[PDB]
Amino acid sequence: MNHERPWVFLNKVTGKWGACGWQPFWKATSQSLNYIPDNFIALRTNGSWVRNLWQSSKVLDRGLNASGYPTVGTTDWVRIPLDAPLEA
Amino acid sequence: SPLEKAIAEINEEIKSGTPWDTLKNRADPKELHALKFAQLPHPITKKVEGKFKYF
Amino acid sequence: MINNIMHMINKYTLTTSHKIIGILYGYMGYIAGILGYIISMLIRMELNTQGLAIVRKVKEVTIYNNWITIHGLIMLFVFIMPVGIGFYGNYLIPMLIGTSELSMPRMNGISFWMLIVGVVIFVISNVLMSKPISSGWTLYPPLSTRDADNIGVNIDLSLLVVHVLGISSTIGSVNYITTNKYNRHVGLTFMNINIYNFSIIVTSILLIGSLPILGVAITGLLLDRNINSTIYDVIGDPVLYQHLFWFFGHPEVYVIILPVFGLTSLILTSIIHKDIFGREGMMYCIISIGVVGYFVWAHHMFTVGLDIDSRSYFSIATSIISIPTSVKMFSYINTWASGRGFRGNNSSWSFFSFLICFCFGGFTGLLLSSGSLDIMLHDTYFVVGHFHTVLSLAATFGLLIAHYFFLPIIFSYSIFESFSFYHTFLLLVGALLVFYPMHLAGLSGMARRVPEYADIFIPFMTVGFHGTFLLIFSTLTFIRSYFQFLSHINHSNYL
Amino acid sequence: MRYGNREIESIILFFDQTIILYTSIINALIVGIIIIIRKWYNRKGICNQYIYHIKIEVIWTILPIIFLIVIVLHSVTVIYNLEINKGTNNKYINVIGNQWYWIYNNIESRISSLGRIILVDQPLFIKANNNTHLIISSLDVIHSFALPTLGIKVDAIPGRINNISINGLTQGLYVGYCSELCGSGHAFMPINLIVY
Amino acid sequence: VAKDKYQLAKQMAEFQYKKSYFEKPWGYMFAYYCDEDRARLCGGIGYVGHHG
Amino acid sequence: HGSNLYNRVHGNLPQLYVEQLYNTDEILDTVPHSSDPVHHMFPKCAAASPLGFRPYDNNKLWDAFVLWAIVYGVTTIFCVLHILKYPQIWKHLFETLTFQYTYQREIGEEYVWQYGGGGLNPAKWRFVKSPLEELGLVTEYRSDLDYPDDL
Ligand code: HEA
Ligand code: HEA
Ligand SMILES: CCCCCCCCCCCCCCCCCC(=O)OC[C@H](COP(=O)([O-])OCC[N+](C)(C)C)OC(=O)CCCCCCCCCCCCCCCCC
Ligand SMILES: [Cu+2]
Ligand SMILES: [Cu+2]
Ligand SMILES: [Cu+2]
Ligand SMILES: [Mg+2]
Repeated sequence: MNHERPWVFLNKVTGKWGACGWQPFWKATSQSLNYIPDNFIALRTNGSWVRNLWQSSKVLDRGLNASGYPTVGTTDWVRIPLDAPLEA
Repeated sequence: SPLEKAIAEINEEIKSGTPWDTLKNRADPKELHALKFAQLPHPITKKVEGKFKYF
Repeated sequence: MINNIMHMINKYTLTTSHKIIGILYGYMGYIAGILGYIISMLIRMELNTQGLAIVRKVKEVTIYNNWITIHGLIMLFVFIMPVGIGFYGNYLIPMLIGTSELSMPRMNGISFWMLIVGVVIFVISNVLMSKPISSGWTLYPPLSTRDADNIGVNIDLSLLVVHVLGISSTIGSVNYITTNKYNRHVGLTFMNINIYNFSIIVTSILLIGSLPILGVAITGLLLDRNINSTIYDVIGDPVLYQHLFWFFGHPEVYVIILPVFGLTSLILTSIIHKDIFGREGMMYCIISIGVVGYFVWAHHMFTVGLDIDSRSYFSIATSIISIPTSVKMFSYINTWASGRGFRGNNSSWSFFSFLICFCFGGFTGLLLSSGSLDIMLHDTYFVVGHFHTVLSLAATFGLLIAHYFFLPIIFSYSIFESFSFYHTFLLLVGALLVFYPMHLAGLSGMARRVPEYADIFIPFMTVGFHGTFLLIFSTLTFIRSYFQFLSHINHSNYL
Repeated sequence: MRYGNREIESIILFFDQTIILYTSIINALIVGIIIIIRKWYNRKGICNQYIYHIKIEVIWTILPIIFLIVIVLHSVTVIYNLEINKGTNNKYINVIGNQWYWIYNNIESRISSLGRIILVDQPLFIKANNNTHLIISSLDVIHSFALPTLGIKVDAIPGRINNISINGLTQGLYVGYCSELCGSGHAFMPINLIVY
Repeated sequence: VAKDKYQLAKQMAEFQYKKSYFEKPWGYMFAYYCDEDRARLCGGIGYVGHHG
Repeated sequence: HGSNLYNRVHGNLPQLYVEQLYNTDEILDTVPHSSDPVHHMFPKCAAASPLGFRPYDNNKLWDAFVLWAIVYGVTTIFCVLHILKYPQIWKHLFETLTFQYTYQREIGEEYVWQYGGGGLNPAKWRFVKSPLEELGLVTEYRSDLDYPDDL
């Protein structure tokens, strides 16, 4: 499995943000004792996106001029990646 | 001790609050998930799905 | 891949590792349990419907008699003992006393493969061959020797199956005693070994003392059939055969039951996070039950014509044996108290079912101990209710406790608790509907080993019909759960 | 409603006494288990130290014993009460269990078509209030003469002549069975006794 | 074991320092270890939350 | 797992491993070595669990067949042998379970029905008519089937 790393939606006119990502899921059954699940939302990562989201929350809620970010289709939402902490 | 200093600093910090308590502008997760499915290509079918489908 | 195939075959045939022999015993036991269950379903379908709906002819009731006899033999000698004693006995006994192997590593493999030889002979004799043995699981002469429906060789093959199973059990018993007596690690005394080892030791002592007598009885049957002697003929002593067989018969019963007590005690220590209440008391009660079981054999022959003094004596001895089991039941009830057993565990609920069903079966069987009252209950459905609400609800549920406790440990995958809940609860409810009515159909006079019954007994068989459908559902659930246990996911998408 | 004999009455009364005892014990344990389970499931009353109590263990071992000697004595007396009426008879009857039919004084009795499984063409007749001796055996294999409503169930074993004492008080027909596997037609080998 | 009062005062001072610098860290580390084990045996792998 | 032969040869008493170049398997009949790999009970499960995988995958035909044989193998072998040797028993069972066989049932009759409460007690029983023929699915009962005469 290899999907996109978690991102942050941000709506401009409304000025409202929120994290998002792809959640894998499967039919429930017995587990495995010798296995702690790896990072599945952010594959092949040390799970820093949580820290980046926590750090960037103050930046985003305070009001960010994200005109330099791509949009999502024809809506008012733009995607901010959580690869590195957001300062702007 | 450094442990005592850190504990006291954290205790004072949480009085101010945490993002889950202080953040005002924040969308519900259902709206975000619906937007994800309605606009972005599925990572399996490589196309845009209307909504959530089991198969 | 020739080398790989031969290596696997050598791994599972030349082995002497107690773990591998234990898993093999467990596999064979589960398979034979399923076969016995299928035959039981055939029997039940014969009983539920009216008018010999399956055999269609009075002359062909020999098929039904063959079904009951093979059901009994399969479920007693190849289901419980291989599982209760063979599987956990081999897998755990060396580990619980801190040692590598059992004493006599080769005799362990010899035991398992003797069991397999017996199963093979039995399966070939009673399926591929015509007109098989149809004399009930207690092969009473002259029915099993001087009859018309029992003339083929496959009957003698079934008797030899009994012989091989006896040999296997004797070897296993000697091995268990020897390993537990000398290989204990330093600092562990004989009476400080955990409860399961002690119960296995006493079970082994039981098997050693009685199996030679069963061998003598079976050799008597074979000699009567083949060389045409008269040990058990109109000028012989069929009662002598009954005495010998039943001298083996009851020790076999306590051999079956005690290891279940040991396993339940061990698992309880593991899941309630507390020690056994009166561990020394339980161990002494186990040995008491073992010893007292050698003096009660003739409570299965109260109508044969025994002397009046002997009837009274055997009723007394049966009550004596009844006492210490009550002590053990109270000890269990107090053990569970004050503990922190898991509130959502199939092991916990199976323990509850085991306790309740064993108490009820013990009471019903204590009614049958009285010689006088055994006049009205011998060879009715009361006896069937008794030994099925003990065997199929106390021994089976103890093995379910062990199964749901040791699957994660052996395989390293947790258990699907909701699935197991459905299985265990439907097994409980279905089985109760099948056997509980039998009790009140025994007090009403219905004899046993009859494919056709009088019209007075319809309600009991209707409730049995209900129970049989629930049993089919439960066993399918169980098998499908196990198949799901070792199978990876089948659905996965993005949410 | 009559009893049909005195031995059956004695057995019934012993059965009722044991039933009362076992029901009392079951009720006591049910109350105890209800308290224990109700405390447990709510995560109350935990004590890992409570794994021994000498007094309680000794008492709970003693109690079943005293309540069991009474049952044993009652059962023994019931047995001997069954067996006393021997020797006070004036009629003898001999019974042979053939392969799927019975023989009384050299008269054969087989199942009939008027009744499904219960009725027989030739019953066995005994007189009311008259003590009789049944000498029972079998020719081919083991059967079991079973009339449990009169308190009679004795195996007919080849080469072994059993001897039971039968007595009737209520006039009518008692239906019984073979109560021992004997072959294909084991389920169709009924017994009919007429007390007149 | 402190015998005279001076040794008692010395032992008390040492114990206060050790409590500030060695014992409370041990307590917090052990508490974190217990909670980490509880989290490890959670999520459907073990019997966490069934009792206790 | 992988053989330990290099260590065994460079070990401390290599003369004990000369037999290992004869017709001899390493795991079963060779002297164990201080540095041997640890062998587990169910190697498939042991290698699959730490990776989060159940040992058998249903998508692979070989694995599906192997697991079927492990769980349902002897059961179906016994069933097939029984059906081959007793074709008439299963034929009769199929007839009865499909309502094709009726012992002596008539048309339009009522039959006793009681669930429990001990033996037949006239104060508790009901009488039932066949819903199949009430609807109309049944008009006559087949007679070509085997009939237990003399019962
Ligand atoms: C341990 C022994 C054992 C077990 C398990 C059973 C299980 C069952 N038995 Fe039977 N039975 C006997 C021992 C046993 N029996 C004996 C000795 C006789 C006398 C033979 C004779 O009279 O000569 C007898 C006779 C007997 C009769 C006699 C009919 C007649 O005499 O008139 C009937 C019919 O109702 C019957 C029914 C059943 C049913 C419906 C089940 C089961 O369907 C109910 C419980 C089912 C279970 C589900 C158990 C199956 C096990 C597996 C599922 C393995 C899975 C793994 C584990 C859980 C460990 N049994
Ligand atoms: C499977 C295990 C098992 C166990 C544990 C037992 C336990 C007992 N059994 Fe039985 N039995 C069988 C398996 C078992 N049995 C089988 C398979 C048959 C049929 C063989 C066949 O015919 O084919 C059989 C048949 C059988 C008969 C045959 C009746 C007849 O055929 O004529 C009799 C009668 O004496 C009997 C008696 C007992 C007694 C008195 C106990 C006692 O051990 C029970 C003791 C239990 C307790 C007493 C519970 C504890 C009670 C309390 C909590 C306190 C109450 C105590 C007092 C008031 C004293 N059993
Ligand atoms: C207040 C309501 C009482 C309970 C309602 C159900 C029972 C109706 C009245 C009982 C007395 C008359 C007997 C007739 C019916 C008995 C049914 C029965 O189980 O008999 C067995 C047994 C047969 O024993 P019995 O009925 O002979 O009891 C002895 C009766 N005397 C006093 C006359 C000797 O019945 C009982 O034990 C009676 C109580 C039954 C209550 C069952 C509750 C638990 C349900 C478990 C699942 C059962 C599934 C059934 C589903 C049916 C509908 C979908
Ligand atoms: Cu017994
Ligand atoms: Cu008969
Ligand atoms: Cu008969
Ligand atoms: Mg009998």
